[PDB]
Amino acid sequence: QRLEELFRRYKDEREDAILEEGMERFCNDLCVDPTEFRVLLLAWKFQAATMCKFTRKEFFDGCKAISADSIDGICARFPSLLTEAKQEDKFKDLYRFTFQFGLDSEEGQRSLHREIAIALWKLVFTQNNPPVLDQWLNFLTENPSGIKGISRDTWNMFLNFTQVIGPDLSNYSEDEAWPSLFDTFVEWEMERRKRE
Amino acid sequence: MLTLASKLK
Repeated sequence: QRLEELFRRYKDEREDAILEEGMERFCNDLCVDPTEFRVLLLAWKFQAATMCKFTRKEFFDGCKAISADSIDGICARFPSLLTEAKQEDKFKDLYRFTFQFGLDSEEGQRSLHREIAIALWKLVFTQNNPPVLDQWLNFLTENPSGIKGISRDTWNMFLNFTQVIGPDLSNYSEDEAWPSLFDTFVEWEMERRKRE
Repeated sequence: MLTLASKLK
């Protein structure tokens, strides 16, 4: 019953779901910035994949999954959610979810907007910044080669990339079947080391 | 919720 009352207070007047107005109040009550890492973890746990929305089922299944029926109960889980997201297999799952989440399927697109990709990459790696992440994100904001978005395979293979190479770049082969964007980046990153 | 701010405007 507490869960029903909790849902009802953020729920949309018309739809059977939490939309943006509720989502914002919901994060406010959690005392959490709406764009911060714990909120990504929550969306992950609730299996949302549509930004700024929790359907009735996602909210109920997600609250049940973390054993909370209250604002205070959810907050109490945060530290263990943070811990969970650090385990190797959970992280891979959170990482795959993060692409789908950032993806506007309402249109819908098949690629992430460059800037969402940049924000989500920063967010998802919160607890574990790989050596190559700072420059990779500098490279993308500059966007030397004018890409429109980030596809599912580029997102997918980026994780392995971060594990294979750097800080040295000694394990990078231009000959390897990496998405070509990775090569564009390695060049760009060689140039900036020069100009440095 | 990266798109929340835009969606609220």
